Amino acid sequence: SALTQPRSVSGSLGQSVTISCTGISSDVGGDNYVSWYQQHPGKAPKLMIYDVSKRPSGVPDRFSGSKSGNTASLTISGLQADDEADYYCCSYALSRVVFGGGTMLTVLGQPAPSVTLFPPSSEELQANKATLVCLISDFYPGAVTVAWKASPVGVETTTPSKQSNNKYAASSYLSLTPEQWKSYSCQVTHE
Amino acid sequence: SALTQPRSVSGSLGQSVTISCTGISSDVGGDNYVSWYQQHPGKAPKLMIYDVSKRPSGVPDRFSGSKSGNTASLTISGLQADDEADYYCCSYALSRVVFGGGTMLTVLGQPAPSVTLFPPSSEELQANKATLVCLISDFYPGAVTVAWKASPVGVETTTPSKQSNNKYAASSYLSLTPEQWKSHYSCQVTHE
Amino acid sequence: SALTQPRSVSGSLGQSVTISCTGISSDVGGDNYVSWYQQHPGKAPKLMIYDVSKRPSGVPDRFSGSKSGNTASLTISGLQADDEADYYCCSYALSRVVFGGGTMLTVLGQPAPSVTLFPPSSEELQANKATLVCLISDFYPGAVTVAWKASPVGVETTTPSKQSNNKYAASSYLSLTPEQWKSHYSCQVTHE
Amino acid sequence: CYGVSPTKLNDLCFTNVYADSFVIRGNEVSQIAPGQTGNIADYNYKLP
Amino acid sequence: CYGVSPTKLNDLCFTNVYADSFVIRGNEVSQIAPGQTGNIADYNYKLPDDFTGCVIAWNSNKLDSKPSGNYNYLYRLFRKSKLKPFERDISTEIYCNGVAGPCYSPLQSYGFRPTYGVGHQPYRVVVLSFELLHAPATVCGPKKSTNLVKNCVNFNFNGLTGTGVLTESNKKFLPFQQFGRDIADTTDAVRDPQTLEILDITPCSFGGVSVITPGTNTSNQVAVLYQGVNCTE
Amino acid sequence: QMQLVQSGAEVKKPGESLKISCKGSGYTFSYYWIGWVRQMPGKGLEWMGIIYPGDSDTRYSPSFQGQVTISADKSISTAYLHWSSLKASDTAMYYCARQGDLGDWILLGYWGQGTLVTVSSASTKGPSVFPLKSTAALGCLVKDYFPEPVTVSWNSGALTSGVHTFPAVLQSSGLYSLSSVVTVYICNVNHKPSNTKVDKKV
Amino acid sequence: VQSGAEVKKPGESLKISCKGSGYTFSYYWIGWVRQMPGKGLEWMGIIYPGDSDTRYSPSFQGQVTISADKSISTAYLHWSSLKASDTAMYYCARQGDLGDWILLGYWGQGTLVTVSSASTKGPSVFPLKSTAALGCLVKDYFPEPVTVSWNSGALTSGVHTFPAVLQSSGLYSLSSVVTVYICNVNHKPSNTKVDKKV
Amino acid sequence: QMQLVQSGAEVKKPGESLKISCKGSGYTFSYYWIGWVRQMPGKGLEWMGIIYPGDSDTRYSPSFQGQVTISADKSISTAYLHWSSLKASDTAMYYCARQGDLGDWILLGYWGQGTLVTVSSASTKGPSVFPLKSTAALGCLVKDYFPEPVTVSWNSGALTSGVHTFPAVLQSSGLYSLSSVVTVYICNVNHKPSNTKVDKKV
Repeated sequence: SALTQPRSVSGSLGQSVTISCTGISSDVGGDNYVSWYQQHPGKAPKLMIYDVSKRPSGVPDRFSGSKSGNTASLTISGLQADDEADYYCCSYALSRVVFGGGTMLTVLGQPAPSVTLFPPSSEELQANKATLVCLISDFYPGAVTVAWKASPVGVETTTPSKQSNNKYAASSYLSLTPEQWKSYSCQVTHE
Repeated sequence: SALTQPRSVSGSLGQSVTISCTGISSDVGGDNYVSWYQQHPGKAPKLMIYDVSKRPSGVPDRFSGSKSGNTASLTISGLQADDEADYYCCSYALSRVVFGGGTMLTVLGQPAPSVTLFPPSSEELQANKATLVCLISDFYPGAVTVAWKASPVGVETTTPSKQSNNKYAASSYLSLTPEQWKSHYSCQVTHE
Repeated sequence: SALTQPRSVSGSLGQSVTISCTGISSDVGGDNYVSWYQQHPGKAPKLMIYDVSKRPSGVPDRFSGSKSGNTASLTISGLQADDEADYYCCSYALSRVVFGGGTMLTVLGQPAPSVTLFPPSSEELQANKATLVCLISDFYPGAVTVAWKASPVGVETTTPSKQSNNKYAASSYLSLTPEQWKSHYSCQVTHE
Repeated sequence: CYGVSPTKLNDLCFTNVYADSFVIRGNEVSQIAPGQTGNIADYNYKLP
Repeated sequence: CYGVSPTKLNDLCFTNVYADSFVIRGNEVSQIAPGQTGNIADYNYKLPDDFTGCVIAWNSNKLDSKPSGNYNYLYRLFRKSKLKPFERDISTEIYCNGVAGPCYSPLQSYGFRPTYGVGHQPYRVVVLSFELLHAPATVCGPKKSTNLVKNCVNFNFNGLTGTGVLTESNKKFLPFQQFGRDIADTTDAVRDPQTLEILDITPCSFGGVSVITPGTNTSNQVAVLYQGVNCTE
Repeated sequence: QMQLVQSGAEVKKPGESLKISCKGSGYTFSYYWIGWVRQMPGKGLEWMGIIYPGDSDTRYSPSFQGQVTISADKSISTAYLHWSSLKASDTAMYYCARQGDLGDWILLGYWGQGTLVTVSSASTKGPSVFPLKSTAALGCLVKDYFPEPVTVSWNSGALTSGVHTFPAVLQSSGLYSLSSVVTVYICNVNHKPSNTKVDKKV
Repeated sequence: VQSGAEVKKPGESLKISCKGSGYTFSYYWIGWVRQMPGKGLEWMGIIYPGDSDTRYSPSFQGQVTISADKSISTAYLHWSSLKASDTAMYYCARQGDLGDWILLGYWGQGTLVTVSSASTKGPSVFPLKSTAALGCLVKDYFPEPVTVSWNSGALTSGVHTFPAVLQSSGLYSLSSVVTVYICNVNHKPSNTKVDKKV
Repeated sequence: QMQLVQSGAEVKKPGESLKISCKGSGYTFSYYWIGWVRQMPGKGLEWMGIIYPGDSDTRYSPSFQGQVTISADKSISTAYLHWSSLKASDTAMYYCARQGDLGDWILLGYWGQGTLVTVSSASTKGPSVFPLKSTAALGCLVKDYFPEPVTVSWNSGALTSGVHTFPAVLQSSGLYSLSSVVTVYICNVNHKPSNTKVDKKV
């Protein structure tokens, strides 16, 4: 058997969430072989919920679970900022550990991104490089468009970012040549 | 069962001493489950006498034991100054370790206590305190009396000392106010 | 039983040598319990040939073995200058390994030694000593005559030498008195 | 195996086989057997 | 357990139980049984053919073994003749002249070391010799005693179970005699452990049952004949 | 308190068969199980197997029967993994787990810090650092580097307050680029898996 | 060498240790024996380097557990829900090739665990006609294990330290002499060091 | 890769019962047999016995049943030898070997560094160094030293090119002597049995 979980979930702060995960087996000895793990993006996983009839030490009391047939549910009341992490269900009835598909809890809440400019150094100009960097951060939504205006303008950027201070960031590198730079303004687009 | 040992013994330099040990049990397999341990005051214990039918390694030949029924004895000869230590007999016939009530080995021999007086410092007088300390040391007998004269005068004292120089030491700390101290002291020491 | 091996063998550069060793036993389960080991003079032994039906990892393909009754043969092709080392046969059929008498593999090839003289220092002369050292090197044979001229002249020397750079060297220490050293010398060297 | 052989077992039939499962102490393995007595064989699980 | 059950042991009595204690080598645990042969059996400790009891033995490598060599355990290897069952030999004679060197010392030592695996590890053996017979029982199990009733109930005298009636006997049982036996090899009288009175053991009333009945095609009424038993019984 | 630590992150080529280990301390590492997990980030996690350091007992997942073996050393209380014929499908994150006194033997009690392993044949190209109205803040740029894990520091770690590091941006040509700024200075970049240290001053 | 004894309250699960040498921690029994101030030795239990067939004393079946470390040959002890009467000098002993398995051939150093709840009040130093000898006084300190040195231990001969005297208010006071100078006082429970010059 | 190392060379007198050790790492030491090989100067090899680190199933050679015992510390994966009643017939080289993944349990896969145990009675006589028209090279002479393992260096080993050392020559009086020259300077001689370093300048 294989565990099933949605690819992505979302929930506003203060409300409860019930993550579903099917595929639970049963053997001689019980059927409560269900545990949950919390793995933050870019961090080590932590044991938060195991043996839902009981609770571990140090885990807040806002986490709970219940069993209903072959389907379990993880009830987390009062979603906070530190609750934005991945949750995985585990089944260990057949002396083997099986992980689910993973559910990324994208929390939502109340949020003008900062616009800055940084010109390249002379070491890049001497090497026929005119990489212009337009740094944009301090934006709550996970969507941001960065470009340049000559005509709509190589250029690469990353929309998502790691969570370290409950905020998102972005950056772009207008990898052009000084011959084309001498012959521009950063374009900012946000919801 | 509990092993019974004398609380304190009185030996002598060059003489011998026999420490008693009763209450030793026995099981099927033997009756020589008797071992003694040497523990110096404030130091680490060392195995001294075990299997009295044999002789341990490194232990001087002036230590031996004997067995008589359920009562054992530790024969120690050539008592010296460094021989002052605690001794305990052990019984392990029933795979259980038991110890005695504690033994203190004291030796006699040829023994004037040092009497010194120190006035309180200025830091004590500034803090509205006046502590009169009378130090007593360099006395072999265990007889000492501390007293001051004001008419006779909180005050605490400790007669026993720590085994560091094989000599006894006692001190008393008389705590009085500086106003009453400046209005008048001497230390009176009684020794054999 | 005891393994038999020739003490010294003679070879040449680019030729082949077949080391012989008898006295190998056998038990139930197989008879190929034969292995060879190589140990350079002054170095740790290294496993070169074991289970002659196969070859170890990292060992060059020029090493191979074979079995014929109770006699084993170690075939080495292309004897180079760095192949001068000892070889031993091992039999582990009776769960007890045994080693032969040792086979010192020597090679021959095309070879005027360098003769130098060094007088002793003043620290030896002041201590009523005089050590005349004659250094001989750059000679291919493992034997050389060391002497001095006064008429030709305790004194000790070593005929063999370790293979540090695929060559041989020699040294001697003529211990005499400073008076006899200042009374006259010349080192007498004779090569085969 | 009581009444059946351990090796000659894949060539027989059964009506309904029930696989029990329980963990006991090491010194209690001599008590899980027909006709045996003890604390377990009289209070927890007994074989006819 | 020879003659007794390992589990059905707390409900019986014994005359005098002796626990033989000795430690032997691991691989040498083969002759501890009635009627065995070998060096250990015929030299150090032999069991009779009529042995009754449990030969308890377990591994003691962590207690009776030392890495420096635990030579405090010895064993007799040479002897003039075979050893009789339940016999001890502590003599240190050399089995010639006064000392050994040519005759050798029959008291060798075991190489008890934790390095040696199974086979050479020391094993403690406790031979619980049991003797259950007509002798007066001095040691029994933790079972409690019940009230004594006389004149058809089940009885249990020192583990001897049965069914019968009890009656005041006029026999002359001796102080060392506890059980009685008739011609039919059955227990006819037994001495109570608590009181020194003697009570006879007689089976309850019984008898043949002969049914007197006519043909089935005639009637269904039958008659019962208790042969050998009076109507008043 | 009980402690657990893995080995450092490394990048190897297919066929090197690295030996990433796991160091345990603070308790008797003989009576507690220990294991590892690894899987592509786009597929979640996958259990590899566990080993009991007390005696001979090993259990592996059906998906890791002959792909990887697990071993442990009870003496120094250090586990040791071993791979064979590493392929391109082995670029996954390796996390360790132990039994723990919280659940059963199969339940994972604690976790390590992680060990990133990436399979690549780019010969471990060395990184390059290039510096950048505001003056005020400064920053540096690292480009022309194939491996993803790159550590950037300012004055060898002398400045910690006001220092921020942005995630790397993968260009269309197949190279990454990240930006590191500091609130106000030599920006030191030392690639630990390749022992390549490049210094640059704004 | 053993670790120090920090002042702990009943219920904090403290830990003691001891370092031994001169043997192989493979098949030699090893245990711990405590000694309360004013009484004799009390054997608790022993542990085996292999299978930990621990045999605890009947008075120590559920009071103390053995958690000795085998990888470093350093013994350790674990406690849970301690009491005030647990203050004792724990001695680490091993089997040794001298006697049987239960016989103790060698012993450790011993550390006296101190249990108190007086908030670990900081000490105080005060100075003091013979000149010829000098001394210093230490007062207003509750913990007993307080040591006094002279010039950070530069002078060893002619230096003596007298035992502390228990005051009526629960505190102590210590006196020291030196043959003749800065006297240094170190307080381990509070990690406070006070210097004074006569 | 798997590595193996032994203890330093020792020189004792008959009757001291010296002890040697051997430490290995990089593999499961408790699953490979380990033993020692005796090598007398000028004769073939001799095998004493082996030991399994898991359980010390020591199997000694019939010629070494009451001359030396073999032990191993499973807690640290370190072997320990103990020679009882040392005599003059114990001045042989001791090489250790392991099982390895090459042959069977008795086949010696790898070897150690070796430890020299030389029986002597000169009470570890201290060494002495003496220095030496043709200028061109300089050299130093070490005389009046009984122990054999004595090395000569130049400027604490800072100069390696043109440095050569000749084997020691044993005199009839019972003392060795070796010559060390350097192509052109302070010559440093270290004595291992006495831990004394003598400095000399030509």
